[PDB]
Amino acid sequence: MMEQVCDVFDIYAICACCKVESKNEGKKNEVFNNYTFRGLGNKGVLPWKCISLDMKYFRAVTTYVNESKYEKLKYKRCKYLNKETKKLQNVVVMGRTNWESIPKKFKPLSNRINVILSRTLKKEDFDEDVYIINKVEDLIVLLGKLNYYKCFILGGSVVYQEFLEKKLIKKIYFTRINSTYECDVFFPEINENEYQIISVSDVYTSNNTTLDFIIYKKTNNDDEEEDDFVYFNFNKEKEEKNKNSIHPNDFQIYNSLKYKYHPEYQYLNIIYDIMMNGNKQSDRTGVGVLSKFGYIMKFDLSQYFPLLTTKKLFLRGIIEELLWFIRGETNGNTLLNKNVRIWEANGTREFLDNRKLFHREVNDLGPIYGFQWRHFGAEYTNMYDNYENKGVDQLKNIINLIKNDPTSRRILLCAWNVKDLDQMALPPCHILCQFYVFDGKLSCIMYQRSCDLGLGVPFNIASYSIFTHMIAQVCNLQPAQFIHVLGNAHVYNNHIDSLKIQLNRIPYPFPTLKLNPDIKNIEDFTISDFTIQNYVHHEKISMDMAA
Amino acid sequence: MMEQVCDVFDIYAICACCKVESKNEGKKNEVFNNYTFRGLGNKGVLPWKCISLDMKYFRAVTTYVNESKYEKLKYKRCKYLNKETPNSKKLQNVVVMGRTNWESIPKKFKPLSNRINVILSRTLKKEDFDEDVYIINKVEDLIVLLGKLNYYKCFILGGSVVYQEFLEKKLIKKIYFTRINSTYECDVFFPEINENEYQIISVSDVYTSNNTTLDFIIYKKTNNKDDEEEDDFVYFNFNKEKEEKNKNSIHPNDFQIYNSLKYKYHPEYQYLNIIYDIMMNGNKQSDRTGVGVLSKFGYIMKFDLSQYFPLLTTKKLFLRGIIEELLWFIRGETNGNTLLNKNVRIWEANGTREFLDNRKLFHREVNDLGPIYGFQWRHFGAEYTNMYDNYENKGVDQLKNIINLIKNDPTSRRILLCAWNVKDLDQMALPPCHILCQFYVFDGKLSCIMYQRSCDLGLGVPFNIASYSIFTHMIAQVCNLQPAQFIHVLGNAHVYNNHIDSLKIQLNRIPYPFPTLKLNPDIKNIEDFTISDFTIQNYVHHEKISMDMAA
Ligand SMILES: NC(=O)c1ccc[n+]([C@@H]2O[C@H](COP(=O)([O-])OP(=O)(O)OC[C@H]3O[C@@H](n4cnc5c(N)ncnc54)[C@H](OP(=O)(O)O)[C@@H]3O)[C@@H](O)[C@H]2O)c1
Ligand SMILES: CCc1nc(N)nc(N)c1-c1ccc(OCCCOc2ccc(-c3c(N)nc(N)nc3CC)cc2)cc1
Ligand SMILES: CCc1nc(N)nc(N)c1-c1ccc(OCCCOc2ccc(-c3c(N)nc(N)nc3CC)cc2)cc1
Ligand SMILES: O=c1ccn([C@H]2C[C@H](O)[C@@H](COP(=O)(O)O)O2)c(=O)[nH]1
Ligand SMILES: O=c1ccn([C@H]2C[C@H](O)[C@@H](COP(=O)(O)O)O2)c(=O)[nH]1
Repeated sequence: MMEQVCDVFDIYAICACCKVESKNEGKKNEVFNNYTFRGLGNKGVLPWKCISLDMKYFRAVTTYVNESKYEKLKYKRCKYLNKETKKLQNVVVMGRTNWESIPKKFKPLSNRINVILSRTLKKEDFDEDVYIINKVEDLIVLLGKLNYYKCFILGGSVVYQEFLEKKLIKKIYFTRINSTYECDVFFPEINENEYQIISVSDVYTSNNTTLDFIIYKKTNNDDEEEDDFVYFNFNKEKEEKNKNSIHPNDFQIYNSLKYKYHPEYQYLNIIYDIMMNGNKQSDRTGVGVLSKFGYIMKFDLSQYFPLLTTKKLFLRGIIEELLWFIRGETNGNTLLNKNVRIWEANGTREFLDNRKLFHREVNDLGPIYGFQWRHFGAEYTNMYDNYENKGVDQLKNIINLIKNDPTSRRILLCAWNVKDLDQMALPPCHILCQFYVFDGKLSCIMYQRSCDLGLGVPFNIASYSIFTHMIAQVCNLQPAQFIHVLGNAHVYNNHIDSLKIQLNRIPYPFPTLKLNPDIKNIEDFTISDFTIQNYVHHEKISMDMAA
Repeated sequence: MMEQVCDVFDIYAICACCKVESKNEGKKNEVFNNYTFRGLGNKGVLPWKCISLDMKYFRAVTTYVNESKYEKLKYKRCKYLNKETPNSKKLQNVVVMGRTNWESIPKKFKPLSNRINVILSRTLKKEDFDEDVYIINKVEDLIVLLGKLNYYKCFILGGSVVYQEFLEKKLIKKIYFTRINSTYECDVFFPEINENEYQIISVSDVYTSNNTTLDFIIYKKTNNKDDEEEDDFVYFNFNKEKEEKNKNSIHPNDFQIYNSLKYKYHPEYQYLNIIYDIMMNGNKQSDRTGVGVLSKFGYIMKFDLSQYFPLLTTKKLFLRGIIEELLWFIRGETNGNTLLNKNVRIWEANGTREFLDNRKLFHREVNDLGPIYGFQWRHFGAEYTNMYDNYENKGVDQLKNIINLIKNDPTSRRILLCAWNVKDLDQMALPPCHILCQFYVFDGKLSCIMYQRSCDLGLGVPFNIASYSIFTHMIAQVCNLQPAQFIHVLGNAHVYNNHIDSLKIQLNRIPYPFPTLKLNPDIKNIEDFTISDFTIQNYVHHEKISMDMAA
């Protein structure tokens, strides 16, 4: 309860950490944690040539002040010391090595009170307007004397260490750089009982890496139109709905976070919203769900590939599926021969016979995505027929309107062929997608009529994200937004335990997708023209706990 | 005058006002304004038996206190008067109501629980009463009782007269004004509010209570004469544009009444804010028609049909054409003349020789619109020939199928009605904008999503909202369910360059509470509806706007 230094004098640490080159630590079964991000420097410079968005973030935090909050901080600080009574600046503190690695033309740091820690070096040795100190104790005395907003520790491996050892840091402002480099200095392992994440930013691309910004907080061990809001909330109900079956104690960490801006939260929050406010319902499968109806998610494919990080996911299978679609295939055996089993259960003798498809060969799935994308309208015979120049080739159509009529509002691909639903092994979930083109950029809306949140939505996001990059590249456009519209959104009763676990995981920065740039026609991609870079993830989860 | 009277003592009016029956006019050609809502009382009661949500609200606005904001208010109060006024353990609000008003309440609920009650009169005095209650005699005598009392905020309940005067004399800071959207006979009316003194700053959601709609609004007195994580917020915003892009074509000063309002909770703002987003941040693009648009991609609107019918009130819309279009669609029709011989011109331009010829449909008769929505709803996949052919029992009767699925398998996720038939697209006059709707059922209630590939926000979307909101009602009734939500998903969402000026006007108007839709309850099959089975009640609206202001 009694006041600790770091509160009084508002001491904070700010770092940028990349991932560190290790050989023989097989990228095949790499385990990932908070400590994955820990690279501060190499040979006395930064690990990376120039990540300009961290530079800009860094200057923004370390130079920002609120004059109208200064009086409060002064009272709070004078009242601590049994005392009383140009522009306000922040103080910044750094070690000697750090300072010696910054070029003359940038020191002393503009618009900030610079302070060096150093046993050896001394003040007669500096031309510059800078404070020298030789014990952390001396910084306290100094902050006592100066007029300043906030104090920031800009590091040094060693400086971070001891300010963290002595609990002097009230918050860490940590940039996770999602890229690997050669490093010789490292950020201390953070004690998860002393510091815990309270905030996560949006994910960005700068200079060919993704990255985000998190905040650790130290763990405890007119003002009038505010009544007008209360008045409007007068119809604030009894309590919640699933406050009986689902406990908000089950999401301790999910809820501990103040700012949850990482876009993986457009998925996670929908999950939480169905758990807390789902409608309880039977379904075709019998298993049962909580459902709601009608959501939209948006992913900026210019900044990142939205491969969920709160559990593991592999893409081989869904790319093959995507290429099978494009090829116009309806033969289930093609996929089983590549050890992809996404459609295995929909093409068994027993399954087909439940659909009343008695005269259908095993693994002949009928007029499904592939067939509708390349031959909408044609009469389906069997999966081995030659269907060339039969039906409407929707796919070639929309590649031509994107290239030649980009302002068209009719660039749609539709799998929901009312006349063939009954002949499909089963009716398509991804009803359709619509394209939009502006300024050499392609965005894509995909409407999903039925959305298994636990297990299928994650893959589906990835699936139509990749498909958007493919279309954009064969049309000489850049991808912009994949937009995911969800109709019947539901969580299956057997996913609830895995999903309670998943929503208490904190996201990592997303990876990026690279396609072989040489592929100029939608029909010419192969599995090897696709690479996933910098996929950092939590543990695989078994969405169902029986198997 | 160094701090204002009403400011210091926190004087607030709270009222509820219904509409009033004029005698012999014509109600589908009447003008509306803020004044449309005046009716206070009749024969010394409420004009309405009981409106329960306005009671809940009225008590919570008068009973609600915040102990911890009091210091700042006590401080600035005693400071004004030049004095220093421990008491009733819980702090309480003053309520200030004239005799007529006091005398027309029942004494079972008197005085008003958890409120310092006051009264005005010259017929009564302290002695023939409780010590609890107070009474004054003039206006200026009130200010006096307040400063010599512990109270949070003071609320004029008044009466015609009490409101009438307090408001002459500039002693009201804010009016909490429930607009009750029905009509009743009234003797006693709330006064015309001067606009140069008071302006609306906040408008609530729209609700249904005891078979009427209503919203709560707030007028404000116009000027005449852990902050830990507030920074954390500022640091998360480090990468923002210092500029709106279409601020060179479309200026925020062109939106002064839209941006004035603090809380804009009325459901119509879901449409108006989309328009705003487009005008400020949209993308300059050309299109097929050659007018050019500002466009964006992907939005959701949601409308609670259980609480209101969402017919836009910031401009005038009519519904006969779009209902006859709905009925034409349900019947399977593709003949354009059926609508022209009822003077519905919705599909006229698309059935011209000229237009059909431009679609390369040279062997199609005028007004044969091809295999459009109707045909696909009732005969999806059949061979189209001409608008007079007989299609009984050909194609898939999607409309029939979804009705059976809602009734007999309501938890299906395959209840969809699709009009985008890839095989027939080029045979259609034009391809459908309303790609599909999907249906969802829970606890005896039906909701509908509709996906729209192309959305003309200025002219089309308003009719589209209403059109599928009716349809959702129609399907719900013939499957013995209650409408819940209509959800409208927009794809290519565009504002036509010629509509910019008109929308600027429109976005600067303040919604009225929404009307309601009534269907004849005998109708139990989707084929049996006729025009006469649909009644719009209590449509209050601004004046018509020609969106094209060329003619
Ligand atoms: N990416 C990032 O956010 C980030 C942040 C910081 C640093 N870095 C990198 O890491 C490198 C330096 O790492 P480092 O930890 O070896 O250098 P450092 O911690 O910046 O500075 C070490 C020096 O500061 C002094 N010092 C530390 N604690 C002290 C105390 N209690 N009293 C007096 N003096 C004290 C000592 O000065 P004497 O030598 O004079 O005793 C010591 O040599 C840099 O060149 C840079 O590339 C990166
Ligand atoms: C921007 C790097 C960074 N990001 C974050 N988030 N936290 C930090 N503590 C740091 C950090 C700050 C200083 C530091 O000193 C080691 C020296 C190598 O780092 C440099 C050197 C020069 C510059 C530089 C530059 N390249 N260009 C300009 N204009 N100004 C500056 C100085 C602010 C930036 C960092 C190391 C890390
Ligand atoms: C609650 C109605 C209302 N709403 C709003 N928004 N503003 C107002 N000024 C008023 C209001 C207007 C005039 C008025 O004057 C007397 C005529 C009202 O007659 C009443 C009022 C309340 C009740 C009543 C009731 N029926 N039930 C309870 N529990 N408590 C009460 C006392 C408020 C019965 C009759 C009282 C309140
Ligand atoms: O890519 C897919 C494919 C299938 N499903 C799910 C949704 C439903 O749980 C089930 C299909 O159920 P029906 O909607 O066909 O009833 O499969 C997905 O979520 N994503
Ligand atoms: O019910 C309708 C019908 C049409 N449109 C508009 C959208 C476009 O402005 C135009 C159709 O143009 P294309 O998108 O087909 O080019 O009509 C609507 O908004 N609602």
